[PDB]
Amino acid sequence: RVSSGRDLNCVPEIADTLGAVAKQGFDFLCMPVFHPRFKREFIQEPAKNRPGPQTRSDLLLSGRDWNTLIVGKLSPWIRPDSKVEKIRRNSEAAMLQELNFGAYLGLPAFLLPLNQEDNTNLARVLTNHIHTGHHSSMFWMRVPLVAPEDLRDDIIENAPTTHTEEYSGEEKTWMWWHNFRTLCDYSKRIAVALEIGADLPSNHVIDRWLGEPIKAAILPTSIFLTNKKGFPVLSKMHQRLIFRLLKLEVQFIITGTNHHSEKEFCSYLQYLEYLSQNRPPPNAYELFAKGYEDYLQSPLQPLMDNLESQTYEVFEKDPIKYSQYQQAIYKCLLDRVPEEEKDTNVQVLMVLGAGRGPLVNASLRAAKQADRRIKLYAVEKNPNAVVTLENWQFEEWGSQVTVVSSDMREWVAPEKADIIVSELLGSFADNELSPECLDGAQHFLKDDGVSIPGEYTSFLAPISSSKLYNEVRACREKDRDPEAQFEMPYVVRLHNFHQLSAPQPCFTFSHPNRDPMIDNNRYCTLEFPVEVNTVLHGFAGYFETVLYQDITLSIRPETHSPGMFSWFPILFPIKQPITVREGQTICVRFWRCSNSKKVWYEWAVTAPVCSAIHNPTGRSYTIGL
Amino acid sequence: LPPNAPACMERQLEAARYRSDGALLLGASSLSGRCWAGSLWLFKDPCAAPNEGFCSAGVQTEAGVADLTWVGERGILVASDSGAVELWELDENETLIVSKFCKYEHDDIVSTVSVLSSGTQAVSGSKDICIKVWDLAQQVVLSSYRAHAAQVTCVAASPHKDSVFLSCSEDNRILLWDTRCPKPASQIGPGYLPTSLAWHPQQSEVFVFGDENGTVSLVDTKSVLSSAVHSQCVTGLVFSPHSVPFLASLSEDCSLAVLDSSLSELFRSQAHRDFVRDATWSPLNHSLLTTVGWDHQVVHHVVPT
Ligand SMILES: Cn1ncc(-c2ccc3c(=O)[nH]nc(CN)c3c2)c1-c1ccc2ccccc2c1C#N
Ligand SMILES: CSC[C@H]1O[C@@H](n2cnc3c(N)ncnc32)[C@H](O)[C@@H]1O
Repeated sequence: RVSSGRDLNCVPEIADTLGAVAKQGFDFLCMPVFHPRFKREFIQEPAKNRPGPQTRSDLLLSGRDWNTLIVGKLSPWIRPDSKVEKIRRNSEAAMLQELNFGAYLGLPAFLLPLNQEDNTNLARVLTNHIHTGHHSSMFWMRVPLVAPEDLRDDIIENAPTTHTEEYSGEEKTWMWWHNFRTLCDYSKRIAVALEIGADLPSNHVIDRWLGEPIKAAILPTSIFLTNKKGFPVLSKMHQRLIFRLLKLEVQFIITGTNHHSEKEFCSYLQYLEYLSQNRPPPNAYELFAKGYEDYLQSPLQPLMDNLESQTYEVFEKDPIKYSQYQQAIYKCLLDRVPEEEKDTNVQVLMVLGAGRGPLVNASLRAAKQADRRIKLYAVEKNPNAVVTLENWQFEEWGSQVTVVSSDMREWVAPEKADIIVSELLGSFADNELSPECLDGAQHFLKDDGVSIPGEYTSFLAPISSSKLYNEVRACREKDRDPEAQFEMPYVVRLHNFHQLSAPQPCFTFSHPNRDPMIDNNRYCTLEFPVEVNTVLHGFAGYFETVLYQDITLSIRPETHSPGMFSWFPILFPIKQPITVREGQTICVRFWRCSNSKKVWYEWAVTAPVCSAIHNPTGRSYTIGL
Repeated sequence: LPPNAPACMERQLEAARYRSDGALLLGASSLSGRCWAGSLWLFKDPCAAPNEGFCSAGVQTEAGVADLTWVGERGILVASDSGAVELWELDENETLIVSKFCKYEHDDIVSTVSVLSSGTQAVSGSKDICIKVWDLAQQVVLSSYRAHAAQVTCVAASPHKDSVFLSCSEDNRILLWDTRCPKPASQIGPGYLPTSLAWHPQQSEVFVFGDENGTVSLVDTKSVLSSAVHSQCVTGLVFSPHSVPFLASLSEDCSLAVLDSSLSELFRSQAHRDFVRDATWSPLNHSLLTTVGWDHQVVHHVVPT
């Protein structure tokens, strides 16, 4: 199912028009709330005293219909940025009048054009309207992929069209939108209605709108091609853009008259439905991760906090993750116990942080298929999960598994371990203090003991996403620093965003750590080449870990463990967006800081522009030891 | 009260044109209220308009009338809000106004329309930034040009060159067209947006244009004279049928003005209380001038020659 609307600039009768639009298959209708030719004076007489009514009556539709079926449109004659002063004054009052009438109707959306570079006064009037009451109405800024002047026909003899490429000039429409929303202070109610043209611009121009709050895509009937049976279709390049937009789940809008007069008008809409049915269904991961797109979550701190029951259930609904663990345990048992010692050598396996025991079962299945004997310890400090482990141990595992309700840093093991297994990793690898926990458990690991995982590495990548910046921005709380939300990471299924560079390794830890002077503090400087123009809002974080030899877990996209639902990426924001030109290098600095009580991250951008140092002294975010 | 003629005429009178014998053609739009549509009217008695009960013929259109013009003596070409250009024709008895064709080719409101010299073709402009040349006989579009970058405000055909016509848009361009050239458009040179165009009737290379600021200018193809006639946008410019013709200018300041050859003011009428939309000179009495506006008034001015 595709949510689509019909754009019209001519509505004789609302009841008749809306009924025809609905019977064609549309969900909503874009129409003007005043007559687009009904120019109205506000200052000079006698035109200002024109008798009413000024427009249609609100009684012509039910309140439910205005709330869900109608999208308002600003009148075309309203030019708040006209160079003529009288035209500005009348446009300012008319824009307030039309906007206020839409809010009066409870309309869910209002369309406003971005058809030129200077919309400064248009932004001021809209910003004034946004701060005049408490409303949730959306404002769709109608902006084209290609400016009209850049797509006009080369039919003016003394004013030809330029043929040389203008890499930045071809991106002028994004600058129109960027400056407008920047003047409007990134208002959550201001979104983009991207208008698709007949000739798509170069991919970089289309990639500009990655991460932008696109809520609607406008497809003129003029761009639809014609097949053999006379039905409107799209070029393969247009189809490519439609599929990317279907992932953003934008609402499509059909504008223009019927240019395929033989076929009925619902032929355009049926083709959008056709393209939508012809795409791969949710592939396991996308079936699990749908609903969490761009949803900010506080990173779990399973050391400082005790995880709830259903949080462990989320961990356990990923068999691919634990079959990797089982395979890592399987290979390790064979490498430590030769065949002649299969019956005499019993390996001491210790699960450090067992939760409800998925690693314990994976260890048991590993020893079975490896045909080796193991003695199992299930260490877990969360006493609520220890209840799950001990009922398991009495009913199934038996004396082979020894449940230990203790912190692995304080537990006095009765013997040393051949293999320690742990799952203490977060989205940023070490952000749950897995190094600190395994360092404290290292003493009861044998001199030749194996730690699974053996090492892990965190990756960072600069991203562009005005929506995620706004989502972070909306996390201000009453009784703390007004900017604290920008100095803490978030676990989030990154969706509407643009990754500005290939991710690069940040922090790495090895276990066991034979080094005599163990220091988990880190300081890493990264330089990210950027081959586009964009606006930096934060850095995405991933991780890779080696369970054993070649068996790995990874959420790093280029090496993402195929079919693994566990772990969304992490997001480190920055207080202020940073403009980045093509060819410039984004240089970020990251510190892993710690004391006896807390561990935290600090980060700063040093190129092309310096940011403030974020989360200094962990004032806004720490990870409890 | 003719047959199939609406009992009530729309308030916003948009266009008024005389034909040879002196009958008055009227175009009206409903720019407010429940229904937004239009109508066409024929008044062989100009002093009876706008009263519907004393009209010669009338008919209703599905949408508003943004602009119209005669096509000969019985043809009526209409620019509809629906994106369609419509052609209506009077029957033999001139008591009905029947629709000839209704073709939806523009993607937005059709704002301006004009008939070329031969009377067999017409050019239209619309808010969809496009300009189309029409074959009135085949009821098809011959050419669709996209030279402008904003909405087209006005298109005016050359009086005697069937391939030449003017156009102005809110992209600040005034384009001289000639379909005989491989690139038919040619720009004529910072000022304010042009809003109205009028060829000179007795000079092939001379025309006048008004801007959004109230200035009427006199232009030749190659080397300017201008006068601030209005305090608001200049809506229309119509030359009189005299040997040395006068120039009637319209504006949203609710005022009519008549200018001589040097753009100097000779007459002034503030009889209208709303916008002044069209003006047409009587062919019978060359000194009489009729204007219409959104105040529903049809004023017959006596212009002192
Ligand atoms: C918010 N957050 N921070 C870390 C985690 C997480 C997720 C998976 C694992 C895991 O699989 N193993 N281990 C750990 C910790 N060591 C682990 C930690 C979550 C989490 C919480 C509930 C969910 C519910 C639905 C969808 C996603 C999640 C996410 C996400 N991603
Ligand atoms: C699988 S999520 C991490 C698991 O390890 C446990 N855990 C984390 N840190 C420690 C620790 N220091 N000692 C014991 N269990 C721990 C958590 O309580 C959870 O069950």
